[PDB]
Amino acid sequence: EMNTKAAIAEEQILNKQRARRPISPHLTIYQPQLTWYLSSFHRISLVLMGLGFYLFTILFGVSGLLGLGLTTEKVSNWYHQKFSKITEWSIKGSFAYLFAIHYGGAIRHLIWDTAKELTLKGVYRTGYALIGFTAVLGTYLLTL
Amino acid sequence: KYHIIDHEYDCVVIGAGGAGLRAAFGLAEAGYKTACISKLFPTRSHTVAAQGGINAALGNMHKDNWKWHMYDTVKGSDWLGDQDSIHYMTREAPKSIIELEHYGVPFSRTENGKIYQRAFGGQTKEYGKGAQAYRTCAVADRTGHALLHTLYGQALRHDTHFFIEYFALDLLTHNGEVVGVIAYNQEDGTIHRFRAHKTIIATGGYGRAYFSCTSAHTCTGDGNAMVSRAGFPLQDLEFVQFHPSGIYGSGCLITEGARGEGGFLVNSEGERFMERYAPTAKDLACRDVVSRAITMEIREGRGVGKKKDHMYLQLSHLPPEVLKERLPGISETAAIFAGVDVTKEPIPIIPTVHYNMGGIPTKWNGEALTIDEETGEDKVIPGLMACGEAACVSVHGANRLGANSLLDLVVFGRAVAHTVADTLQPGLPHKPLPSDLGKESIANLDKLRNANGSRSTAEIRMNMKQTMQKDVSVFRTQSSLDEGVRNITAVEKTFDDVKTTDRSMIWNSDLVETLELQNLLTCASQTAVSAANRKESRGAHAREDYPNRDDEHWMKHTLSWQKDVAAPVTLKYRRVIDHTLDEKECPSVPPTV
Amino acid sequence: LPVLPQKPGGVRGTPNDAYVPPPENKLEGSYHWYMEKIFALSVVPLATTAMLTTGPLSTAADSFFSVMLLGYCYMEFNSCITDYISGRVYGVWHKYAMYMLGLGSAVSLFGIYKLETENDGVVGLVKSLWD
Amino acid sequence: TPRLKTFKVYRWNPDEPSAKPHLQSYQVDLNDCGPMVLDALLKIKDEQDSTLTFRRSCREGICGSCAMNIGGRNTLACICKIDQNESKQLKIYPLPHMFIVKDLVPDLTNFYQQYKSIQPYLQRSSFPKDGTEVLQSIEDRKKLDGLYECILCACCSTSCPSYWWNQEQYLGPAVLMQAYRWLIDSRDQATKTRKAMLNNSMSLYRCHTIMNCTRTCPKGLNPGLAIAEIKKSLAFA
Ligand SMILES: *Cc1cc2c(cc1C)nc1c(=O)[nH]c(=O)nc-1n2C[C@H](O)[C@H](O)[C@H](O)COP(=O)(O)OP(=O)(O)OC[C@H]1O[C@@H](n2cnc3c(N)ncnc32)[C@H](O)[C@@H]1O
Ligand SMILES: CCCCCCCC/C=C\CCCCCCCC(=O)OC[C@H](COP(=O)(O)OCCN)OC(=O)CCCCCCC/C=C/CCCCCCCC
Ligand SMILES: COC1=C(OC)C(=O)C(CC=C(C)C)=C(C)C1=O
Ligand code: SF4
Ligand code: F3S
Ligand code: FES
Repeated sequence: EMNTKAAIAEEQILNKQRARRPISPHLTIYQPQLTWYLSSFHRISLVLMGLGFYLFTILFGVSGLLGLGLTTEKVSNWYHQKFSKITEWSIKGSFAYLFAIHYGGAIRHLIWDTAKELTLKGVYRTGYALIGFTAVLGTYLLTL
Repeated sequence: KYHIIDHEYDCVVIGAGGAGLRAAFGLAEAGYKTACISKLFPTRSHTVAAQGGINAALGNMHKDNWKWHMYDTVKGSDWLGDQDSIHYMTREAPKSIIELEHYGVPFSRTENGKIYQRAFGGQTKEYGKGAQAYRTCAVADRTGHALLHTLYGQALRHDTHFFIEYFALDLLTHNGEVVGVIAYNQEDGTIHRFRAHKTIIATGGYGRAYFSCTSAHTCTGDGNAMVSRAGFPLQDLEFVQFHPSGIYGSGCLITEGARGEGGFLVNSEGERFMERYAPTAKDLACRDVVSRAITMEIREGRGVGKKKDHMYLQLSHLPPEVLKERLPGISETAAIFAGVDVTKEPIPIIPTVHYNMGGIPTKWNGEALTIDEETGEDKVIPGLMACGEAACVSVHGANRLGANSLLDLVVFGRAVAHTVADTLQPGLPHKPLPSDLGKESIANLDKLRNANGSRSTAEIRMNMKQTMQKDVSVFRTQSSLDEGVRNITAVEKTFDDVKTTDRSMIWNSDLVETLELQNLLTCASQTAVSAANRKESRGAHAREDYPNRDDEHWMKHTLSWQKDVAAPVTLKYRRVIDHTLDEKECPSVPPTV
Repeated sequence: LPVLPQKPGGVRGTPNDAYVPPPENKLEGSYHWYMEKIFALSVVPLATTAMLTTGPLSTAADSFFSVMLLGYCYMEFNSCITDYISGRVYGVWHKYAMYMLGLGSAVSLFGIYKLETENDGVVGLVKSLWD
Repeated sequence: TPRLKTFKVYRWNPDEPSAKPHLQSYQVDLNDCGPMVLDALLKIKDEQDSTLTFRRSCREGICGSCAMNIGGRNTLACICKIDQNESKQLKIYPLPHMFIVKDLVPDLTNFYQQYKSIQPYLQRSSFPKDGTEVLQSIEDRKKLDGLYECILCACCSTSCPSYWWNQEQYLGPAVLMQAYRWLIDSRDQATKTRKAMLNNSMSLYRCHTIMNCTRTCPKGLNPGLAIAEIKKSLAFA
């Protein structure tokens, strides 16, 4: 029955050619813009910070099931050796800026879901008010 | 050699423009199996680039009678329009734009919830003796844009079998009647034989035969060459329209509504064109008066511009409220290809080719026409119809009014769907035909694919384009037109040694551009010979050696035959129709000056 | 990770074979958007009033903080599963990686119980690693 | 005296599919050229290598066929102007993360199947009796400004990272603005059916607000604010 044996005879010639097609490049050619860099940092910072929140609560959670008796001073003193004093400031310094760019980013992402400041002038003026706010509060936690 | 896939449908439609889409869900709604074969995606055609309106005698700015709208169509056509097709388009104009808004076209609205109408040029109320009337019924400057995006969405509601990105090569014929088309798929390179009962051609006009035009790149003549290659005539091919306003160099079009609400043609001296050399005492006339006004201004000595071929259109006099609400898309398309804004300084203007009123000779009800070679009387072609800009119903005649060609697609694309349902019964076995139907269209695809010659296909396309800009122009005599038929014949004899460098079949965009050139030489070599056999001057066809309209000898359209390229063209004539559908509803108008 | 057989070229069929949408499942639709915007409207005030307080934070001022930080970090990792370990391309290993945020994170709520009772909250552990 | 600018165009050929895709270098004279990029791609195909295939129809920027990735950003070639500096080269690419067909021609087939699934037509169930049009006020006509004039070029969809991975399920920014165009149409009284095919896991809630959408739109529209109002209307029901 034509228009039915004419459709299966079309998919056979086409699916053979659709499997030899390549994918055009997506990363490593696109222009680095402010709308994506400052919203890819927002997920990298929460993943690295959230992994530490999970790694320190399972370690205090497997000690309750399997009785080992871990306190804060039992694990704070262990972290204070095994690393150099330069290396500790590399962890204390990087985790402060990743907290500052996510604390300001979560206030940026709350005005955005109430349909406010989503034009192209409101995206670029609250991205400079997030980069500058990051350097203020990021250094503020290294002194304190 | 190849492999050919066979389909079976009740009706096939070539083209997915504003006319082939309206004819597609008119038949799929009535209970048929339609197939809309297209070369581009449907909302990528040429009717997306219209910044005008669609005329309707709705009468929501003032009182309006339809019969007033009939009088401006036939008077502005120099009495060559068939008044039984002027009567049908104009009477069914209010019924067909209210129905167009029930599909979901967002129109500009007025202070009570009614459709907003503005003024174009050529249309006046009280039977041509009165003030200018408002019958345009438009979105702001996306009237053609919002027309495709609504007609394509309504064609997804009913089952219309789109075959997107197919190049339709020829027609299939069997003893004087047609049975369907043979198309070439671009995505994988298979030839398709569509068998049909009625086939409809809505493939748009040809503008790319000329050097600088306002048409698209894909706006070649592809249905007018499929018809004449089968032995059927083409009608009124000598009447091409030259727009008064177009961007210098490239050919982009600023809107007809730029001179609609405030617009001044400014020469080198800076005076409005009302009198003293070219025009009549009214500004914004039809596009044969004001386009013959400009091309004779730069020739006599009033040379504005840089190389003394230019014009200015003033727009600083308007308020800035008009330049954002009523027309925002003209503010941007003049500051890119020219590089000048629309609020302080005038933009460049050059007359270029706009519209083509020639095509398939067609009745008022959509059926195509031919003539009997012994009696000279009309005779329909069985199984073939036409609509749109590739069809000459002669609702425009020799000069097309503003905003009347978007009403051609909606009305006469709808009348096509009514004269199939009153003529065919859904579903009826197809005739057994030979196994080699469409074999001369495969060997013509297999000849241009393996081309080995001297001249490339973009070198013959420049010899054709510059010849028809020199001879067949706004001012022509019978000493340059006799040369123009002699130079367009010397070009067509060099198509036999074309060169093609791409031997693939998946997206061969070099085989298509040399198949769009074979299609364009057939419609170009008939525009040249049939313009050199009209010894009068009416409409957009002006002759400097015969400058008087001849309403006693030359009240007839022409009919041009040409089987292939480098073949002799013969001409015959048919009488215009000067009586309406019902003489009791409206009377037929008599020809005046 | 085992990959299911995919569609040959991204698509299947003609352009006029429309996409068939999944049924309305507003528990993981409109109701999932609430729990992200509730857990984010109750962390940024409680992290603001945890940097202006010099000492540790109260017991009841940390058990609200330690629970709203769990769901805010759980809805974040739920978005990195659906985007990357998806069901079109990995199949049953979308559910197996979604159960490791189950009984691999419900015992991270018992770890809160070892911090609100025997120690001084989670704000006392991160202020004493000296950040 | 000529001035030569060097172009670099992404090339593939489906007749010999075993070879990898690569960049080919062409030398375009800038003196006898046009200002735009499509005036320099059409100049190559006439006076040079003529197997270079691409899509073009109107040269104006109103249809949407010439959408490619010129210089990093997604734009239309009819309008993207060539920088008149011969020392700097230009790189042209197809739309990112798309299965290309021949050279610069991406398979936009999944983009047309998703546009059909949002039902882009009016679904009114009652019309006036006198035979005139259905009423709509002027202030309810300004709701559609900025939405009804999208040209379906898919430069916004193939700039979204969350559409690069999940494009077989997530509708993308170009299609979801064309569902918001019918949602706030005041004469479209069937609106509960439209806000029920978006209420699943991956049709609308894969947007994260990485607004490349609004950034790269050549017509100046805003498909990132339009997604944030479908979520705002799916909640307060
Ligand atoms: C060019 C133009 C026209 C225009 C205008 C402004 C410009 C720049 N402004 C107008 C205005 O203000 N008012 C008005 O009334 N008209 C105006 N126009 C004219 C109007 O746009 C045309 O009359 C109209 O566009 C004609 O539409 P039609 O449907 O007749 O033709 P199309 O839009 O070109 O569509 C053709 C379709 O057919 C397909 N095709 C072509 N060749 C083939 C082959 N060989 N095989 C298969 N399909 C084919 C095309 O791809 C398209 O789909
Ligand atoms: C289970 C615990 C492990 C949590 C994960 C491991 C560490 C990662 C925590 C976040 C990354 C680094 C942020 C930590 C910086 C904040 C702590 C700090 O800066 O120390 C000083 C600073 C001030 O000390 P004062 O005594 O008041 O006065 C200064 C001395 N005169 O301490 C504070 O009180 C800052 C308040 C703590 C802020 C963060 C607390 C919660 C962090 C847990 C993980 C967060 C996950 C997601 C949070 C982001 C939400 C937007
Ligand atoms: C949230 O926004 C983004 C993503 O979401 C789909 C990504 O996966 C990626 C790719 C992966 C990472 C983490 C950069 C990009 C580029 C991005 O910005
Ligand atoms: S929203 Fe803009 S970029 Fe996206 S398809 Fe429409 S016009 Fe193109
Ligand atoms: S770029 Fe994509 S991720 Fe969302 S904000 Fe726009 S649809
Ligand atoms: S061709 Fe219309 S935008 Fe490039």
